[PDB]
Amino acid sequence: LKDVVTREYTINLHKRLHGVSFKKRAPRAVKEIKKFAKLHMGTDDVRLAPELNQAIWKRGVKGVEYRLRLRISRKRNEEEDAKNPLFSYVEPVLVASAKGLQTVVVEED
Amino acid sequence: KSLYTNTSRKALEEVSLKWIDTASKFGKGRFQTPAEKHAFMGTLKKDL
RNA sequence: GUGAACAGCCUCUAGUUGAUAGAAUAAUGUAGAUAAGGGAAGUCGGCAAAAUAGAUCCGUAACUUCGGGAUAAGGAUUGGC
RNA sequence: UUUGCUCCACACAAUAUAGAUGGAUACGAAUAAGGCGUCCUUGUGGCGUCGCUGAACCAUAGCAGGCUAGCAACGGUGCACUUGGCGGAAAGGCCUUGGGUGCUUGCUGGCGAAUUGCAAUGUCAUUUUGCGUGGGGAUAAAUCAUUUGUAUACGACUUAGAUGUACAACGGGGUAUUGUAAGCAGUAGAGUAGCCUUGGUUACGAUCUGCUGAGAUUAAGCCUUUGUUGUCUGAUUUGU
Ligand SMILES: [Mg+2]
Ligand SMILES: [Mg+2]
Ligand SMILES: [Mg+2]
Ligand SMILES: [Mg+2]
Ligand SMILES: [Mg+2]
Ligand SMILES: [Mg+2]
Ligand SMILES: [Mg+2]
Ligand SMILES: [Mg+2]
Ligand SMILES: [Mg+2]
Ligand SMILES: [Mg+2]
Ligand SMILES: [Mg+2]
Ligand SMILES: [Mg+2]
Repeated sequence: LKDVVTREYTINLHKRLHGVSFKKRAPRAVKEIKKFAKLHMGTDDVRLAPELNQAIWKRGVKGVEYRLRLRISRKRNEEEDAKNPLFSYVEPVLVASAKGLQTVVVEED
Repeated sequence: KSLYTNTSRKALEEVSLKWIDTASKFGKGRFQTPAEKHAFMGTLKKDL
């Protein structure tokens, strides 16, 4: 619960972005991925890799992929103030297709 | 139950159903049963 | 680049990414659209909107100051290889 | 719950009073008719009686009602108990049983009262609440936050959530939409350009054909789930 752990998930950005304004789809995808990481790792401090932001914006503001495969690593941080000592870091996995993949524990990184 | 005794020949009619639609309401449902769907469509690539 | 084109649309060099934001997606709006069948019955009034539209070929009336009217009207064709 | 809550009794405090100062004392119906009593032959009966207002009835004497002694009679009345019943229109009252106890002014005595100074409401009722002393009893919820979308401008509404026929994210299946994916192959292809063992071969070629009703998408307010992974005690407030 309050430990370090890395898991790989698939997020259904299609259903999360259904009906969203085109100029807001990619920013909405960023916020939905933050909500996803907060739901699965319980951290308010979610940090998105710039490579993940590139993957989100890869096809413009409206062309967000239907499914994104993310590696979410809940890691502990210790800094100026406590402020949610656990934070989650989200990176892309860079698989060929983000289809037919279940949540797995990484166990190595 | 009704609050009065309706006798209007629209009540008092004995209805016998001849058929009940069970095609999908999630679209323009074409088949009543998966068996009828398989019989119409023949063998598909996934199975059937 | 397309194209007749300094049109529209996309791109290079250069420049900017500046307009208070976040969350929802009721009514009524502003702006943009669609609509069965009918087709101006609406309305002071076809207002608004729709329809037409480029190019090539054919065809083109009354009237006329003989210069026009005229893209009259009305049709056909258009991609790729 | 920094010893909370509630019920009974008691004391002490406040708090006021739409206004106690003997008793709201129960048929129903009619009124050109009735009530009561009585009788029989039980009726729309006979007889008697009454009203002419409650000006009644009951209660009512005692230091705001003290302390005592008797007589008479087994009555009245307060009280706490106790027996059984009836009453739902708002019953929360009505009746009833037995014993105990107090008083009795039904009658006859004994003692007390004063000086509140010639009157001054001259304080006697009931309404809530609080606190303390004992005794009995009980041992939750709601809201925020998260979540749902049968809801929705915001509030509000409807849902779910402490270890499960739980919930969620994925994945699987069903359903549905479109219309046959990429890739590879072809003695398909209008033809065109080369080569020579001149019937083939190489190159270009919209397109066609096969794998392929394939591929893609499918809840975001679709249905379903023996799979995978995870989550499940944060905040505020509420007492008769
Ligand atoms: Mg929409
Ligand atoms: Mg339907
Ligand atoms: Mg040109
Ligand atoms: Mg129409
Ligand atoms: Mg029409
Ligand atoms: Mg017409
Ligand atoms: Mg008219
Ligand atoms: Mg008119
Ligand atoms: Mg007119
Ligand atoms: Mg106009
Ligand atoms: Mg013309
Ligand atoms: Mg003319």
